[PDB]
Amino acid sequence: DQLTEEQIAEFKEAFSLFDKDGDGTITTKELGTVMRSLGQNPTEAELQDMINEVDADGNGTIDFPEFLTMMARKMKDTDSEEEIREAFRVFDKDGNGYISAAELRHVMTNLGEKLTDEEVDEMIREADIDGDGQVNYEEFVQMMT
Amino acid sequence: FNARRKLKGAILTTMLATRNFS
Ligand SMILES: [Ca+2]
Ligand SMILES: [Ca+2]
Ligand SMILES: [Ca+2]
Ligand SMILES: [Ca+2]
Ligand SMILES: [Zn+2]
Ligand SMILES: [Zn+2]
Ligand SMILES: [Zn+2]
Ligand SMILES: [Zn+2]
Ligand SMILES: [Zn+2]
Repeated sequence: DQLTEEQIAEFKEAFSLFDKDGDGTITTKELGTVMRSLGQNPTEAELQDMINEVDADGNGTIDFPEFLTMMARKMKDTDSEEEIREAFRVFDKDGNGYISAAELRHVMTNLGEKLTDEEVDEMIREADIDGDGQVNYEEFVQMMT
Repeated sequence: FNARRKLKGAILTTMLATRNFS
């Protein structure tokens, strides 16, 4: 409906995952790193277009205001149910339809986040509604809706 | 430690990466 305060915080965490040197901006290099580590393989050419399309001022990098404007649009995405499924498949590395703690540790490590085994088990607990000890599709959708 | 913010931020980052930063 509106951009609530916690959502802004979530968006801030997303931003910081891109903004690897923590200098307030996302470069093509930083964007390239992240996408590579999430198994995407774009080209320098494609990356440059990706920056440009949401660089609505035109200085070659992305700051949080610009990021937020995009994230705001993405909040009313028609292709949203499908975008979430796609992200699920990135996390669910064995395609068995549940995200284990090991799987979550792998992605988080790939994003360059250094977590303790308790910090990981805490994130799983956050989403694990049925108490089985891992996040299934429905729980993932629930959390992100 | 905000486990939910950390997780949802990471999954949002994954959603961005799979749709060419959009
Ligand atoms: Ca940066
Ligand atoms: Ca800019
Ligand atoms: Ca799995
Ligand atoms: Ca579960
Ligand atoms: Zn594009
Ligand atoms: Zn979309
Ligand atoms: Zn489909
Ligand atoms: Zn453990
Ligand atoms: Zn704790």
